[PDB]
Amino acid sequence: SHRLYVKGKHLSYQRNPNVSLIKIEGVATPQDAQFYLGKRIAYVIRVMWGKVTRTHGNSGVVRATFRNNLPAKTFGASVRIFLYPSNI
Amino acid sequence: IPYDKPWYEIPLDPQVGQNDDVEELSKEQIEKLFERGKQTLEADNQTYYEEFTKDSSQAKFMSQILSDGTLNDKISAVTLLIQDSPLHNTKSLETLVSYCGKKSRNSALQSLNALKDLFLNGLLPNRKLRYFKNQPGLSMMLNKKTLAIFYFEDYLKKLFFRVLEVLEVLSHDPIIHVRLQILNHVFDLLTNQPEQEFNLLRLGVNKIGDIDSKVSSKASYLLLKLEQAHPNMKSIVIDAIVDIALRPNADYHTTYYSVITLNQTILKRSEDSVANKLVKTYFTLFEKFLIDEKNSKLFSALLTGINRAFPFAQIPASVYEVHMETLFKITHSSNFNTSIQALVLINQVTVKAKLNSDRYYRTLYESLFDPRLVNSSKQGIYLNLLYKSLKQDALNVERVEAFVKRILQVCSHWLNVGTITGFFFLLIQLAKTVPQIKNLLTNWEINNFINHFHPTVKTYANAYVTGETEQIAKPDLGLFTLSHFLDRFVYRSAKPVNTEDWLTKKVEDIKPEDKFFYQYFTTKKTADGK
Amino acid sequence: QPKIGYGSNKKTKFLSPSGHKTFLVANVKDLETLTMHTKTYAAEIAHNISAKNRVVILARAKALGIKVTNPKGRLALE
Amino acid sequence: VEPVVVIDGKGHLVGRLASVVAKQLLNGQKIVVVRAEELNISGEFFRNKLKYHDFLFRAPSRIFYKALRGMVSHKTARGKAALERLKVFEGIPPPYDKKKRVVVPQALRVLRLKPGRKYTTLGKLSTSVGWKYEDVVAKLEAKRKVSSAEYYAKKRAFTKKVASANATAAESDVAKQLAALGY
RNA sequence: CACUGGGCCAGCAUCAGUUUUGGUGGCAGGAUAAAUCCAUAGGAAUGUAGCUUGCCUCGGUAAGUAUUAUAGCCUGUG
RNA sequence: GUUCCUGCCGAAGUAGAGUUAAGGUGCCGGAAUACACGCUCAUCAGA
Ligand SMILES: [Mg+2]
Ligand SMILES: [Mg+2]
Ligand SMILES: [Mg+2]
Ligand SMILES: [Mg+2]
Ligand SMILES: [Mg+2]
Ligand SMILES: [Mg+2]
Ligand SMILES: [Mg+2]
Repeated sequence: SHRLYVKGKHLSYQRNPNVSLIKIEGVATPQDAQFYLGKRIAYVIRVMWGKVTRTHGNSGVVRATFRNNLPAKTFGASVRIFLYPSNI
Repeated sequence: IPYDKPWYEIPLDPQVGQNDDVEELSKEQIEKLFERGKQTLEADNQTYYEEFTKDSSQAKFMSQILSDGTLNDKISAVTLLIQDSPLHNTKSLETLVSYCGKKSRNSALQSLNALKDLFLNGLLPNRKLRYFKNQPGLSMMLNKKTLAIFYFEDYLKKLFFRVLEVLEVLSHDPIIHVRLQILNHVFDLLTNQPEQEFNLLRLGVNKIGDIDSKVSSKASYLLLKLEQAHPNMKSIVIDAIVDIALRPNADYHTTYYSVITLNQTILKRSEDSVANKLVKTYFTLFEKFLIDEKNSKLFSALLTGINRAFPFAQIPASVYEVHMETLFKITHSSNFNTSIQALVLINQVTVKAKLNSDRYYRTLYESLFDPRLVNSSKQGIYLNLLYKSLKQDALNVERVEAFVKRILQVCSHWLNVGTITGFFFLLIQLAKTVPQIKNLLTNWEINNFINHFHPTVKTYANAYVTGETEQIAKPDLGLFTLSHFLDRFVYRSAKPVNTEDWLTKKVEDIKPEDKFFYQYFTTKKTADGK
Repeated sequence: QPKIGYGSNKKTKFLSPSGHKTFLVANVKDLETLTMHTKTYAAEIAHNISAKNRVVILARAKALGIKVTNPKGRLALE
Repeated sequence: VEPVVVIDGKGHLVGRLASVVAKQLLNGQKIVVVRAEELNISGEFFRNKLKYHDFLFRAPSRIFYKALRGMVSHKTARGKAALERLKVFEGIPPPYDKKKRVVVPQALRVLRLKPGRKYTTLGKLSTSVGWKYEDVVAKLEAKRKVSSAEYYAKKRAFTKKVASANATAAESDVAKQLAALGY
């Protein structure tokens, strides 16, 4: 294995196509999600890059902003969240 | 009466089943039994309804729908009330028929669709319905249970008849959609149930003469489907169609669509009576209308029908002889599509009657120079007719050679490739039956076709000259046509040319039509096979 | 729904994506009014000009170094 | 957490199970439903009967499919995709008969519906509305239960073997030294 | 072929505005918190320690005084 | 009957970020199928 990231699901838009809601595995609380803020998101061949902005709700869903908005057909699509830029 | 079983399958009294020699009950005796059958029907079925009302959850929730619900919800609730116990709930059956009769087209259609589903769920018998006076074993000794059943059968027959009335009034509705839906329901009932088949067929075939061409076409299609589903009613359907086409007030639209429908019927080698009906009907209509553009189409259809039915028809040849001159009058008519079929009929009659046939061959040799033939869609029928005629005339070597020469003359100035390949294939085959035709190549036009732009035409001509016939499939119309060439040439047919790999295809195996494609692909490499 | 809040910024208003304000031109004399304002303005030949005049306007515009918004119009299609 | 999740239909409510499954499908998870004939609905038998009627597909699986499609925006591209992701079956057809099947606690009837409240079994409803296959499925289910009893015996033997193996690993040193040191 | 300056893009650093989220430091007030803790006399029961009586499965059982004893507790109160 | 588009004054706006009222947190739909109490499932249950 060579995985240095966690593959997460893209849920939906903020309801605003600019903001996207990302569900990340093993994150039940906003406190757990606070770690992932600022990390780079990559939807994968072509790749679109973005970043995690802030938490969303009590379930651990987070907000995300990409350089170009997702096409809205990727709700439930697999998305990667890397560890850099690390704050630890 | 039990509710767990369809009320036809409920066992009747035994006395019904061995009483065929019973004296004819007087009308009063039938009336009293009919009344006694009635009172027993609106008897305990009420007690069943009283038992139904005991379930307060069931009664209240449905009564709310039957009182306050929408029309769709009420239609559903009434339909179920009939499915659960059709015999007991005459009130809901009457209610359902009452929705069919309103002024609201959408709801009336919905209610009638619900009734159609109820009828076509097997609720109606495999057999037809019987009136109370016509029931078997109708006697004074019959029990209340069977007597109520017979009364309900009479009531349901009247129900079906009033439903047919509602169909008839709605079938003439101005809105095209309403008429089409009513037609669909009528033909569904006619196909799947036997009750009032004559009246249902009468309405359906009556809609052939509808003002709207769409309704007429739908009726014709549904009638042809009905014939295919039940070949045995083919004679009845044909008789019904004849009953309208021959009316004094038939109207050109109605008779035209009726002749189309009769033409599209299918005939078998044991149906001489039906074919003998159809040929006589066509001739009667032909004399009716002969005695122009609108006329040309009707004559085209009538000639098509007579040609279709001339095989399978055991009619004396003298009948056709009466119209023979008239048929020739068509051959010089304005619409060449009529002349093709007229020539077909003339050839068939001449062959079967063994007439001298010089005049027919004269008219064919003439019609080869008809300019309208070049732009005629029916060139394939003309090709087949030419082949059959020339095959039948093998003895007159000079005449057939003259046709071959003129055929090539006409072909030199045509644009339709499929027709030209057709003539070349015919000439190749006529050479086999008549080898003396090859003498013309040794004793001039063929040089042009050898230099024809179309590769397939060139290959056919080369084969005819060389005599190499084994590599020729019979040319098929719809192939070599321009739209087909575009479909290949755009490389996207999908029931593609690029998908097949042309690097490895045997050169002789490759059809002449696609040779240029092959070259490009074997030059392109790259996206040769995808 | 249109309203004033949608109004575009003044510095960017009336600007093509090339960054040149479009100015209608009828003849050479009107072209020459845009001699130095090549950065700020680009010429646009009017619809009613004949083909013979358009080539002259294009030649003079090239000499002046002024961008033409619709060249090859009525000398080519689209 | 798995490529595919097999959910048993027994003892579940149609609405809650359908909502949960629809939510999972919209997130891309693939779910297949089996043994839907024995699904449950709250209320009385008549009320559900007339509800399915005023709708009037007779099979229980189709009723569940409608209930779930009511959640998803099927007319959109996304809803259609969620719908092909779904699978529904009456009884367990192959090959899922050889795979263990999870339970959704949120839709369980035992945890949701209060004792002494009328409910309805979807199989009875489907049979009453005209689904003439409840009989064949029951015999297949009985055979499946016999096979499952055999599998349970095999699993008990496997658990005994696992206990023996765990005992064997216990008397090895390296694991004990590792646990004391860390982890 | 090598280096350097401009422009586009991606990242980082150091700043500015706006807010969001933590961790942690210092200080004032209260009845200078009130508790607790250690003291502390008096009092009680949800009555310990024991004694006594009846009967006793020969170790537990039943309740009369019993205010601390082989448990503890509440008030005043430093 | 209505009265091209935009703006303005007045009885009785566009975009980004954050906060918040009214509301809402089963799914469509963004938010706990969170907690803690008292109730009620009625043939008019109750949205
Ligand atoms: Mg113009
Ligand atoms: Mg800052
Ligand atoms: Mg302090
Ligand atoms: Mg202090
Ligand atoms: Mg104290
Ligand atoms: Mg003190
Ligand atoms: Mg704002």
